[PDB]
Amino acid sequence: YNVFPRTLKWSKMNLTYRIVNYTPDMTHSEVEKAFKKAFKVWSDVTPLNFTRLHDGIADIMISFGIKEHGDFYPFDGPSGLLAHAFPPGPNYGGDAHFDDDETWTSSSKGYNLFLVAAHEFGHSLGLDHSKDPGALMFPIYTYTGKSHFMLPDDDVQGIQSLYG
Ligand SMILES: Cc1cc(-c2ncn(C[C@H]3CC[C@H](C(=O)O)CC3)n2)cc(C(=O)NCc2ccc(F)cc2)n1
Ligand SMILES: [Ca+2]
Ligand SMILES: [Ca+2]
Ligand SMILES: [Ca+2]
Ligand SMILES: [Zn+2]
Ligand SMILES: [Zn+2]
Repeated sequence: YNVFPRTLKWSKMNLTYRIVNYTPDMTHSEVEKAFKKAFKVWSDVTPLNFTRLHDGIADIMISFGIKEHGDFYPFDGPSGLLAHAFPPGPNYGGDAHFDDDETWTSSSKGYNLFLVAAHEFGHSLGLDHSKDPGALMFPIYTYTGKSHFMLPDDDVQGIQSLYG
């Protein structure tokens, strides 16, 4: 017989993702680069690896949508809800949805896709929101004045509690 694990996390270290569609705001290449950077955030702090697929069913299915887009978490136009992701599991588990009513960028203007993706992929891996206002996993997007992205201890401790 078998039983479910209590804590939601991936039991395999080699995970796949697929970009199902693309925002108009950035080139295919720029969108791909943002998501790869966002996954490297987590692979640098865990034994996890991420591989992009060009078709078929991946562990993490990434898509852009607006308002109602096929789940219980409709988007709300510009600002407010930027994105959401499902915790580890089969079916929709891991999937990440991005609101295409946002202005997506690779800069400090609008909403930085890499930064939002890095946060949402945290959710894809099993993290909940942080109560720490400086954490990656704090719920409210807060672009800081730092030159480079650095993962805070809060988020590192959270992800380590799941993946070691
Ligand atoms: C650890 C952390 C860092 C930053 C932040 N803001 C500017 N930076 C500098 C980076 C420079 C290189 C940029 C580059 O590589 O282009 C990406 C940003 N880092 C912002 C947040 C943050 O806003 N956290 C909460 C949050 C994030 C996303 C989200 F959707 C909802 C909440 N968290
Ligand atoms: Ca999935
Ligand atoms: Ca929104
Ligand atoms: Ca848009
Ligand atoms: Zn959704
Ligand atoms: Zn979140």
